[PDB]
Amino acid sequence: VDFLPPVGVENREPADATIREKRAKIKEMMTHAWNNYKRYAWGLNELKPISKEGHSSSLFGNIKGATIVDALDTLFIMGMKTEFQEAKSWIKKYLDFNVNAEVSVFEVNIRFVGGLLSAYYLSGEEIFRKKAVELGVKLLPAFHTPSGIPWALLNMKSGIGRNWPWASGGSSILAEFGTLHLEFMHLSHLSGDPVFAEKVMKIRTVLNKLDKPEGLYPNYLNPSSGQWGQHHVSVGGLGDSFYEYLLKAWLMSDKTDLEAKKMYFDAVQAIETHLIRKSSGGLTYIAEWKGGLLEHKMGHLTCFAGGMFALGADGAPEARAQHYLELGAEIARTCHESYNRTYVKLGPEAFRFDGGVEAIATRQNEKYYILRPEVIETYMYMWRLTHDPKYRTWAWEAVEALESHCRVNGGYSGLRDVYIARESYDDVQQSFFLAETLKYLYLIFSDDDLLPLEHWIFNTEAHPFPILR
Ligand SMILES: CC(=O)N[C@@H]1[C@@H](O)[C@H](O[C@@H]2O[C@H](CO[C@H]3O[C@H](CO[C@H]4O[C@H](CO)[C@@H](O)[C@H](O)[C@@H]4O)[C@@H](O)[C@H](O[C@H]4O[C@H](CO)[C@@H](O)[C@H](O)[C@@H]4O[C@H]4O[C@H](CO)[C@@H](O)[C@H](O)[C@@H]4O)[C@@H]3O)[C@@H](O)[C@H](O[C@H]3O[C@H](CO)[C@@H](O)[C@H](O)[C@@H]3O[C@H]3O[C@H](CO)[C@@H](O)[C@H](O)[C@@H]3O[C@H]3O[C@H](CO)[C@@H](O)[C@H](O)[C@@H]3O)[C@@H]2O)[C@@H](CO)O[C@H]1O
Ligand SMILES: *[C@@H]1O[C@H](CO)[C@@H](O)[C@H](O)[C@H]1NC(C)=O
Ligand SMILES: [La+3]
Repeated sequence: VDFLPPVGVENREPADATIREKRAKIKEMMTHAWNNYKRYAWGLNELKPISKEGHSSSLFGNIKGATIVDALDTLFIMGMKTEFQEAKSWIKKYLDFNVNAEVSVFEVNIRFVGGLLSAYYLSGEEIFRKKAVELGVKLLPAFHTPSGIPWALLNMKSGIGRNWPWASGGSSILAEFGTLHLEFMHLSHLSGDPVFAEKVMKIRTVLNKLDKPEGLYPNYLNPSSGQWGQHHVSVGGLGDSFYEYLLKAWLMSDKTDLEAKKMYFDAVQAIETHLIRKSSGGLTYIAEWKGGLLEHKMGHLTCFAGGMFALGADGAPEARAQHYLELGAEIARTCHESYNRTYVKLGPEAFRFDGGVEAIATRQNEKYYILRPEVIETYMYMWRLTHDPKYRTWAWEAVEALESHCRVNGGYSGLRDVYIARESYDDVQQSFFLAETLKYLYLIFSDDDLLPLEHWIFNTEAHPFPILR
C-alpha cells in the first residue's frame, strides 16, 4: 500500500575502464534519441527523425506522449535527472486517458501502464501510480466479453471494444491478451482492488479449460465462444510474450503462482518437441507451425526466447537447468548469426533455413530492421546468467551497427533492407528503442546489481517491476 525505497537501483561505475566507456556511449545514444524527440516531437507519441516531426501510430488512438512515458525508467536508471523531471512535469499536465478513438489494449498496457508502473517503483512519485491506476480502470471494459478474453481495440471514453478487422476469424490474439498479466497484478497490488488480478486470472481459467493441440497454443482465440481460432502457432509475433508472461508471472509472484510455472514448463516442452529444429549448419531455431506443418523460418521477435529459456533455467528441475541455459545460448548464437550475416550487422525481421546461406532473409519485405530489442534483450540475460564475455562482444557489435547505419542527425531510424550498403531509412524512431533497446544495452555494460534480476522482473517493454510477496 505504501512506497518502499527500491532495491538495486544504486548505479556504480563498472570497475573496468573499457566497460565504463562503452556504457557512457550508450547513455550518449539515449541523449541523442531523447534530445531530438524533444526538439521536434515533444508531446507526440513518436519522432520521425528524417522528416523531423511527430509520428502518431493508430495503436495509441488519441493518447499523447508514448515516447515520454516509455522513456521514463530508462532516463531514471541512466541518471538523466533533469530529463526525468521534464518528462514528469509533462505527464502531470498533459497525459490524458479520457479521449475518443480506439487504442490497442495490448500496446497501451505494455507501454503506458508498464512505463508508469516502473517510474513509480523507481522514483516514488505518486503521480505515476495515480496515472497507472487511472489507465487500468479505463481498460477494464476490454474484458466485457462472454469468455472474459479481452477485445484488441477499445474506445476508452465509451468503453466499447472490438477485435482487429483483419484478425483471423475475428479472434483475439494470444500475445495481446496473454501479455496483460504482470501489469494487472501490480494494478491490484497498488489500488487494493482485486478486479485487475481477476481479469487476467480469468484468462488463465479459459486457457486451462481448452485442449491444446499437440500441447501448443494457437495464436487466435475467439472471445465470444472461448474456442480456438486458426491453429497457427508461433513463439515470435502474435504468440511470443504470452509464453514470456507465464514464466515471468511465476517469478514475479515470488514463485507462488504454481499454475503459471506448470503452464510455462509444459508449454516450453511442447515448443521444444514440435517447433525447435537444427539446421544442416548446426543452428538451433524455432519454426512456425500451421495446423501441424512446420515453416522453417524464424523471426527477430522469436529471438527473445533465448533470454526467456535462460531466465527459466534456475527454476527448472535439474539437470534441465543446464539444458535451458544451453538452449538459450544456442538461440542467442543463431540470432547473432542472423545479425552478422547482413551488410549492416543488424538482423532482418525474419530469416530462413534453406540454401544457399542459413539465417538470412530472402523475401524483400522481411529484410527490414525497425530498431527492435529482442536480440540485445537475449544478450543481456545470457550475460547476466553466464558472464560469458562474448555476449558483451556481440552487444557491442550491435552498438557499432546502430551508430553506423541507424543514427541520423535527427535521432535514430529503422532500415528497410539490412543487406544493402545504401541507406534505406523508414523515418520512424520507435519508442521501444528508448524503452528497451538502449536500456538493455546500458544494463549489459553495467554491474549485475543495477536492477538485479533477483529482485526485478522486466515487462515485455523492458519496464522493471519488483517481485510481489
Ligand atoms: C499475415 C498478416 O498480415 N497478418 C495480420 C496480423 O499480423 C495482424 O495482427 C496484428 O495486427 C495489429 C494491428 O495491425 C494494424 O495496425 C498496425 C499498426 O498501424 C499503425 O501503427 C504503425 C506503426 O507506427 C503505422 O505505420 C500505421 O500507419 C498505423 O498508424 C499496422 O501496422 C497494420 O498494417 C499491416 O497489416 C494490415 C492488415 O493486416 C495490412 O493491410 C498492412 O499492409 C500492414 O501489413 C504489414 O504488416 C503485415 C503483418 O506483419 C505484413 O504481412 C505486411 O507485409 C506488412 O509488413 C494493421 O493496419 C498489429 O499492430 C500487430 O503487429 C504486431 O505483430 C506484427 C507481426 O508479427 C509485428 O510485425 C508488429 O511489430 C507487432 O508486433 C508486436 O505486437 C505483437 C502482438 O500484436 C507481439 O506479439 C510482438 O512481440 C510485438 O510486440 C513487441 O513489439 C516491440 C518490440 O519489437 C515492443 O513494443 C515490445 O517489445 C513488444 O513486446 C499484428 O500485425 C492482423 C490484425 O491486423 O491482421 C492480419 O492480416
Ligand atoms: C561475422 O562476419 C564476419 C564477416 O563479415 C566474419 O569474419 C566473422 O567470422 C563472423 N563472426 C562469426 C562469429 O562467425
Ligand atoms: La517484448
